[PDB]
Amino acid sequence: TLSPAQVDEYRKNGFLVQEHVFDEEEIELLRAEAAQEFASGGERVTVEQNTGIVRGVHGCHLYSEVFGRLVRSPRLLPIARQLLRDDVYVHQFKIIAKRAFKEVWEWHQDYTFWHHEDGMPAPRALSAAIFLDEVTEFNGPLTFVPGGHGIGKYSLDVETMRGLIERNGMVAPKGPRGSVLWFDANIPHSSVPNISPFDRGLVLITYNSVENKTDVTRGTRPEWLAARDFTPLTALQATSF
Amino acid sequence: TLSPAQVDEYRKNGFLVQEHVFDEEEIELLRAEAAQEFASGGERVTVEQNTGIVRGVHGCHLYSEVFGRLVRSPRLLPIARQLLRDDVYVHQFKIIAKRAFWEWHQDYTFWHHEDGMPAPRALSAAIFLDEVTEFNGPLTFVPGGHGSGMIDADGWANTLTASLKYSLDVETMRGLIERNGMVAPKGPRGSVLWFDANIPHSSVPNISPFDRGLVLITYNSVENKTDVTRGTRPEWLAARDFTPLTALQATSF
Ligand SMILES: O=C(O)CCC(=O)C(=O)O
Ligand SMILES: O=C(O)CCC(=O)C(=O)O
Ligand code: PRO
Ligand code: PRO
Ligand SMILES: [Fe+3]
Ligand SMILES: [Fe+3]
Repeated sequence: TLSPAQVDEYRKNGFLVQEHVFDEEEIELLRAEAAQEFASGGERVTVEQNTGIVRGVHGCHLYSEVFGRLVRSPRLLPIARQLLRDDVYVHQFKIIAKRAFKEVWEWHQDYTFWHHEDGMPAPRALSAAIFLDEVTEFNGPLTFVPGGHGIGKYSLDVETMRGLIERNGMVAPKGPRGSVLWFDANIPHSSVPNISPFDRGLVLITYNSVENKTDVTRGTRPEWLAARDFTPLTALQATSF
Repeated sequence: TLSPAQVDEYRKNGFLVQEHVFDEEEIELLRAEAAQEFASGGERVTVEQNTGIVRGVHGCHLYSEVFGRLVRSPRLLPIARQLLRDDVYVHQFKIIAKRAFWEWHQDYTFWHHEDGMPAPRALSAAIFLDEVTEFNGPLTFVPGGHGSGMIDADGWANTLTASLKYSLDVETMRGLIERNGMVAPKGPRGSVLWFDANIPHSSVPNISPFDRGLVLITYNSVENKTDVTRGTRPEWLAARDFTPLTALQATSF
């Protein structure tokens, strides 16, 4: 679990980075497994329009043994329970390929899209972005308005951003391969394009509160984008095998 | 004049920043004159291909007295001469609007094919009308990538596409960057970024909600004058008058 000093950097800033949570052997396992999901997700892999290039794949924690364990990991599941003062469930899971010379980019709040088109009641959620590769200034890093979480499609306009940014600034947190970037479901952020010539990968996991579940009433999206099964997640039945 | 350390740095990396060359009042005059040039520039204002968004205005030094003086500034002209080892003239002038919310290229490549520049004995001076940060689309360079070795010598729709023109492929850049890195020089308002005609570079979009301005002056060596028989563009993009630039006399007016 996070120190109280880490919990309060997260409460203050709206995001937090822990470095080298995962080692190179575990990351490489995640990279190989992401390649299998790319090669055999069907409708679950997103492709570009006028190009044949793969940008992402979703839902893998429900079709892959490895990713099912990943989301129940002691380096993830506890921190998400702690931070959300609850038991939690995965709202969505994806693997993003930030391709060299990049996609859709506008400043947003995640909560907004979930609230309307899936049915989240409150911003009682977060995301853990696992860095499969080093995040630098030049490979399109997630970029935040720190403190920002406190709202002729769901993108924040320049007039509101103008004000939000004059007060708070902007940060593009960096980090080595194997870092985790935890960020609030109501922090405003944007993806810069990758002007480096090197592809970059991410695993993005959204933990939602159980008390805070979806209302199936409103939902439009298939299970691999928005989750139907709200069973609390627990650590793997504990074993010497 | 640049110190000997600054010249060597320019020659090694292909670029150099000088901070606070122009004071605040100076920048405001340039800003206000730039806004005039955008409102009156007519066919000299350039617009994005699909969207009609205003990107720049060209050749303003031939039409505005402030800008005609600017290219002769004792803050610029002597450095241009120093670095090029010659009399110089203005090959092109633009004002760029990097709007709130691209391709790796070498400037010289375009100038050689379209304007008849016989060699990369030219440079540009980028005057920061606003702070350059990591978030407002700084010009980004491969240090040392302008060296004569660095890249081995050489489609219709591509050439008609502004953002694609004479752009380096990802395979060329992959090699360049592994070995050399990328660097995005930052600076305060009023800084000047000098960069080589042959240095590979790119500009990320501006994701800040603030517009950002830049005055870009390309100086060329007189001995490296453009071959006018190979020129295809109007004077306000590629100059054909090669009068050596001379210092402003210091006077009471
Ligand atoms: O795929 C991307 O580039 C951005 C992912 C993201 O920002 C999100 O959904 O939270
Ligand atoms: O800042 C820009 O829009 C690109 C400028 C540039 O690449 C140049 O003219 O040398
Ligand atoms: O699909 C999702 O859940 C994310 C939320 C913001 C936009 N797309
Ligand atoms: O128009 C020009 O002269 C510059 C040269 C490279 C791209 N645009
Ligand atoms: Fe997002
Ligand atoms: Fe250029």
